[PDB]
Amino acid sequence: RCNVWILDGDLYHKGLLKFAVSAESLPETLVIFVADMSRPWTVMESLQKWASVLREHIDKMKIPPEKMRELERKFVKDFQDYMEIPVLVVCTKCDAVSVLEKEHDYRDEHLDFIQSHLRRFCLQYGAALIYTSVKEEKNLDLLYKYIVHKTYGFHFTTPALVVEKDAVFIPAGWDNEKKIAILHENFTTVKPEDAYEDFIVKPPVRKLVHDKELAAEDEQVFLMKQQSLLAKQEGVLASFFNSLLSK
Amino acid sequence: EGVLASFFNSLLSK
Amino acid sequence: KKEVQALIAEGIALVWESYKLDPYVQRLAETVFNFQEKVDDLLIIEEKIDLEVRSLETCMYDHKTFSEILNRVQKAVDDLNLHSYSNLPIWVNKLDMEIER
Amino acid sequence: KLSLNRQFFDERWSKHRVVSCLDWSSQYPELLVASYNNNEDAPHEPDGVALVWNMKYKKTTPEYVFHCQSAVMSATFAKFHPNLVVGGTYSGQIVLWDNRSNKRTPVQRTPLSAAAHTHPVYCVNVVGTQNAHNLISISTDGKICSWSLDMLSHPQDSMELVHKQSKAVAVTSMSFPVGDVNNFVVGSEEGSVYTACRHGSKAGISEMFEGHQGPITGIHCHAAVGAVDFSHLFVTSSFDWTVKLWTTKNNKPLYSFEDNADYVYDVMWSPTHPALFACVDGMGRLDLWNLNNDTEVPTASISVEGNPALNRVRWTHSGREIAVGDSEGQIVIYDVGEQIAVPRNDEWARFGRTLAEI
Amino acid sequence: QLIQRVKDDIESLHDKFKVQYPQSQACKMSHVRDLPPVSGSIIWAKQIDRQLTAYMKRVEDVLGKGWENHVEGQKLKQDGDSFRMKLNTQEIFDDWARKVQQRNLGVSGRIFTIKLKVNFLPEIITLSKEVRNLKWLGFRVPLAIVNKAHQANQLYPFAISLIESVRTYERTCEKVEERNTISLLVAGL
Amino acid sequence: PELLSVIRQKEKDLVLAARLGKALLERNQDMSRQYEQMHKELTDKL
Amino acid sequence: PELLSVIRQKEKDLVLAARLGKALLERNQDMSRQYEQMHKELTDKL
Repeated sequence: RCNVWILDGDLYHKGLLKFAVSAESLPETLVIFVADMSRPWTVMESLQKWASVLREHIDKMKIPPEKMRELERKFVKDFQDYMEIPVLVVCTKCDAVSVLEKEHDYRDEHLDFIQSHLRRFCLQYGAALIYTSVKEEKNLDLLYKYIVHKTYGFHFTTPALVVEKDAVFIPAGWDNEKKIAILHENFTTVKPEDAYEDFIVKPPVRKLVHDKELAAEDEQVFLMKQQSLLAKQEGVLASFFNSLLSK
Repeated sequence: EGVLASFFNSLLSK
Repeated sequence: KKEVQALIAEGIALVWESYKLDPYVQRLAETVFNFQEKVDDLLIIEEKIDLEVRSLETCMYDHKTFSEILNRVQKAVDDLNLHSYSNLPIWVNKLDMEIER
Repeated sequence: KLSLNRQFFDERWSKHRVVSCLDWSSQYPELLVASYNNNEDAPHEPDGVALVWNMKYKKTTPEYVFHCQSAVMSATFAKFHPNLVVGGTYSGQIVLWDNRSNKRTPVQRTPLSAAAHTHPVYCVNVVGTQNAHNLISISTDGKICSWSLDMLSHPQDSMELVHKQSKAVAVTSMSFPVGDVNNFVVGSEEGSVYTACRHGSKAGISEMFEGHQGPITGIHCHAAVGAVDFSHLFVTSSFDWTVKLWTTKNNKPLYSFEDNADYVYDVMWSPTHPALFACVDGMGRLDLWNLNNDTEVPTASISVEGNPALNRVRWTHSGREIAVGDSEGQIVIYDVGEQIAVPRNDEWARFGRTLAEI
Repeated sequence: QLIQRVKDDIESLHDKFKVQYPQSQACKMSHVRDLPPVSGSIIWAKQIDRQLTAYMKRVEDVLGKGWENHVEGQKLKQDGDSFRMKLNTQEIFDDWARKVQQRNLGVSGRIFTIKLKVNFLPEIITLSKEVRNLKWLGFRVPLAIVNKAHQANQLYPFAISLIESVRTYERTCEKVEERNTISLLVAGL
Repeated sequence: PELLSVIRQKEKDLVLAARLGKALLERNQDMSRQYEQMHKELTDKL
Repeated sequence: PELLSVIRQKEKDLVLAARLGKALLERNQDMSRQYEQMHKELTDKL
């Protein structure tokens, strides 16, 4: 049985992480990072937020530098040895892509943009990317198999799927900048180096802006003001009718 | 508005 | 208080001979009665909300008892909404933070 | 007294699905077809489902199960073809299910062309004699199409319903008088109730009845037949928190019954008792109004457990048992008490006298 | 006694209106009966308004003329007026009109698009329904909206026929492709 | 043919301008009616 | 020919409609100003 630890989204509870991972239990732990595809625009901001939180957590652990470099060597050896600590990025509510086509006029270029961003981030952290949909039950068994493989060392056989928009799967080591360059061919307006935020926009949700506080004047200032007061006492039609007048 | 109505009636007839 | 200051602002311009003094006296008399009645109700309505919010500190730690207190506080806010006392969203938010504390 | 008899509910099928319509078979009265809508949560399940339940056995599961590509909104046993079950769809397409055939998929299916229905079809009914009968269907766009049960590819007749020259009548419910195969009454989303003729020089809408200030949900003409001819009467139930009794003679409501506190979704005259009808509310209350006993309060009332919204009501052909369909999709049957259901022999003249009082 | 009973009734109405419309059972059951959502909200509020009018008329009958300034009719009238002030639905209609004009949907264009597609969406039908109910509700719908709804209603059956024909043709093509032997015979069709 | 085409265009402009003029005449009439009502009432009160 | 005569008659109708509509629009504006001004006179008188 594999221990499961779900941290609340607020940083106020991030200090609970010390009770989820310890020095003895760090190598046995597999890290899962969730990305919400119903809110794609915050995905990388959230990912650098939580990854940075994990880096800060590992900093407070005070692992010996030799042991830390040993862990890095083990992880990288697992990395380059791939043929056709661990970090796995899981995308949730990818079926909301169907919403993005109808509500925000997205297209294959935008989806290529976000997934190329996600694969470059996975390269940065050496992670495996996967797309899921609990609503549609997509890639759940593929997930479970990969999780068991990477934790218990079980076998794995599924290949990398990078053609379908909402079912992408990339095991660790598969991705590379040359392999990521295929999506940049589909780009016709944006570039790989363009900023996330300028192209993909965070919608300005029409929150109820509470009205200005209307305040009654104080009695003294009001009476002073009253004392001061008391003591001192069509075209388009014309265009058409000009058009039919010139001729 | 007699001439106005007369022209409008004549144009409606046409 | 804005309306009464507007009606009083209207009366400062009048003189005793004005024929408008007939409708004006009834208007000022009626509105100030409405101001007094609403303020008197508010002093009673907020006392009830104040007694309930202080009751949260010293009630049994059971969900139904907590829900019952907030249910009574919610009904008082709903009556304030009907009367149309202004700035109600700003005021309730202050009440929400003190309930949250 | 109303007494719980049988809850009907399937875990796989009826869950997360409101009952869009109920109907009891004529020759096998124990059967009860019930249509359902699309399940929101599970796209993989079929949108339209129709379960034929059986009261004779004690089996919880449906006797037959059918489904089709689009949410079923009307369902009816073919009144002179026992092996058939007709149903409408939100897509506006009659689907015919044969119980003898092993296909849960419809055996026949009407087009979606302009001549055939395209808007949702909330009213389907077989009308005529066994020697000759037609499937009349009315969509929410006012189109009413005659269909033969044998062949559904081509409409037998197609006509539109209109009033005040060009104004579409959005028919939400439809009923027929007992024994009449030309006149019918259709409630509209506009709140008006239209008496219309199927064939005639003035074929189409014949009369407008005003008084309902919300959309009409359920219309039903009088069913009980006895010494006195009460065929003209009919009861409507509408979103304006009212049931209203009308006669085809009078352009205004004969009476208004409003002891409710919500919408009223379906009303039906009892099929054996002349002055009894039953209306189902949104608060989960099934209310039997016997107008001879008392007129200002329901004669009987029973609430379903959990207070679900009660979309439909259908008496049994015997009139002793009444099935009501809720939002949960549970078909709860009630047994109507002896003192309410079976009429006194003088009930017909008694209801005539109460009508005279109005 | 009757005024106390009517106070209980309008209190029940207050309870019903406090429960917001999207959470109410009326919203779900109105969606069931093909009623669009905005029209559903407006209709719900209109019925609650009608019932408040009915109860105020009950009070007027009970206390006769001058019930506005009676000992128990004064509170009734004040609460009823303040409640009816918030049963107004003009804001909902205005917001719907503004949103739909912002969308600026349409139907003009080529009937087909390139797999084969029919240049037509189901959502365009809902607008027509949203117009129709509103026309009975007494709102003056904008003329552009009315023209758009009329065009949508006029072209909807033909659009459905095209969509169904395209779907059937595609599936027949797939069936023919899964059995290449019958491809030769069905070349003409 | 081209003469008939320009005839059609001038007829379209003509019917548009005629409808605009008729609408302006109707607005003129309405101005007269509200003038009548208000003048009658205020002067009758006087 | 006759079609040219129809062209000419359409031209006369067009220019007549132009002058008619322009005069009607200016008259409507003037009439509104007159109504407002005399209303201010009559309400002040009352």
